[PDB]
Amino acid sequence: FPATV
Amino acid sequence: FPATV
Amino acid sequence: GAMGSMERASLIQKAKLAEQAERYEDMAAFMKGAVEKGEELSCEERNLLSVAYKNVVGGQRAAWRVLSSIEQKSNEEGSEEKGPEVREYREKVETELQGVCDTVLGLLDSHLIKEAGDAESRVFYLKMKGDYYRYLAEVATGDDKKRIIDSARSAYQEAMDISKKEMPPTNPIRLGLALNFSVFHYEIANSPEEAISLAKTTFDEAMADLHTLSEDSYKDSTLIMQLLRDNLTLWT
Amino acid sequence: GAMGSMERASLIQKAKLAEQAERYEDMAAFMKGAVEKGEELSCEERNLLSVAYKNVVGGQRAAWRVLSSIEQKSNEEGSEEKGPEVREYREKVETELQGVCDTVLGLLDSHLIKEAGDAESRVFYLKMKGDYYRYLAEVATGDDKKRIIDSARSAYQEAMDISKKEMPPTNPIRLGLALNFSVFHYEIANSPEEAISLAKTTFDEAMADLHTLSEDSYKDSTLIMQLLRDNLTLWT
Ligand SMILES: N=C(N)c1cc(-c2cccc(NC(=O)[C@]3(Oc4ccc(Cl)cc4)CC[C@@H](N)CC3)c2)cs1
Ligand SMILES: N=C(N)c1cc(-c2cccc(NC(=O)[C@]3(Oc4ccc(Cl)cc4)CC[C@@H](N)CC3)c2)cs1
Repeated sequence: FPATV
Repeated sequence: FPATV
Repeated sequence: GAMGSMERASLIQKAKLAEQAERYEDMAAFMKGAVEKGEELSCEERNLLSVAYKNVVGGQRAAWRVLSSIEQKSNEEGSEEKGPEVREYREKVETELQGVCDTVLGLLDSHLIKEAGDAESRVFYLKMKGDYYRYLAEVATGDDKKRIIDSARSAYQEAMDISKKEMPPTNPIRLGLALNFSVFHYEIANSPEEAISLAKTTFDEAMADLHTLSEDSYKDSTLIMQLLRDNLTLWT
Repeated sequence: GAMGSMERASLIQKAKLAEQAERYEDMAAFMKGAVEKGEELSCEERNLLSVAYKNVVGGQRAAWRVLSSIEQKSNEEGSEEKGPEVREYREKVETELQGVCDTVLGLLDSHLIKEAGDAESRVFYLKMKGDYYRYLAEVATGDDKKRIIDSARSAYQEAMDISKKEMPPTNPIRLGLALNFSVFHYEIANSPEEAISLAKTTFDEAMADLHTLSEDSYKDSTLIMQLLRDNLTLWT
């Protein structure tokens, strides 16, 4: 999964 | 801490 | 509100304790109680709120993905019927996830966003609003899925418009908003080219503004820039 | 019982799903529902029950330790009074922990232990009974602390007596019981010499019986023997 903050 | 199972 | 009898300051103190204890459900409950005192949130308090619910919903999302994976396999050609249990339990986790999202969206709508006038608070809350509609979108399958997606898009877009007018390109809130809106494009809106364009443009505009920053601000900005690059590497 | 309307087999299925999703509170609730159907538990089912509650109470214990540490520091000479919040929140976590322990002990008393006639089930349940009284002992400070300790000791002792009569020295339940009773001696009963003696004697008797085992049974037994050695290395 891609990075999110 | 010591090991327990 | 079961936190209605506790002092605001005690709720914030206990949220920090809950964080140290990795008790994020408690942390979220304490911060919900603090929000419901009705006062605006400071920068630290906004981040306590976001950290708590991000951890709670993050675990729910991970569980939902595991269960959805098992469910799809049980529906392949050749699988042995196992009955309704996988669907039921996936639905249970999904409903709890939707509840948490609705709770957060409710706090933002009553009344955090409407009282948020400074860019750092308003962009932060609108990013959250996009994020929690995005999590709802991840599990949506019905007559409402397009509207949920458009609610996420609209919140992110308002946050983006404010951030480009009111914050420098290295502002970590601006960067994190762009990171997440880019993921929305890639994973929710079926717009990988928009996702890639946004991540790349955000990264390049930030790079050109790093020279203005202190060492500590540089560390904060370059951390999120590295996440943008990580996603770009994943996608190209 | 909120699980009263669900099929026993569906509860067991969902416990396994909850495990795959790392949803151990759900797992424990499903297995409590299964126990409350009133039937004896199979070997697999007993381990689902123990895995679930061990994970739940393990997290509570870790949180309690963090909070107790913070609380003791706030009470050192020179600390700035922070009010009742650390104590209150430690008490909250402690009460939830005691509730989980009481729930498990209740399941064992109604009526798992009294129906358990085979050594593998009876020793397993009495070990659990010792374990959950031990967790209660870890947080106990009042008129009851000695009695809680003696309840743990008594359960472990009955389990030990059965295991020495009815199981080989390499049986993993026998080994895990001895491991945990040894930790009880060291950490709860202030009997480090008994702890060390028990771990060493258990290890040596197991070593001498490994020659009787298949490759798969050997792997199971030597894993727990390594935990005994790990503790002995910690303590000497
Ligand atoms: N956990 C706590 N007690 C507190 C945290 C904070 C606090 C205050 C300002 C910024 C931050 N940044 C972050 O959390 C991280 O960056 C963000 C987060 C949110 C946004 Cl929109 C943008 C960037 C640091 C880097 C991590 N890879 C991702 C999270 C934390 C105050 S208190
Ligand atoms: N998680 C599940 N779905 C299931 C687990 C089991 C199952 C059945 C028999 C033994 C085990 N052993 C264990 O768990 C471990 O050893 C034990 C556990 C309990 C006791 Cl008293 C003794 C030894 C393996 C080694 C680990 N370091 C500690 C746990 C698991 C069936 S189903």
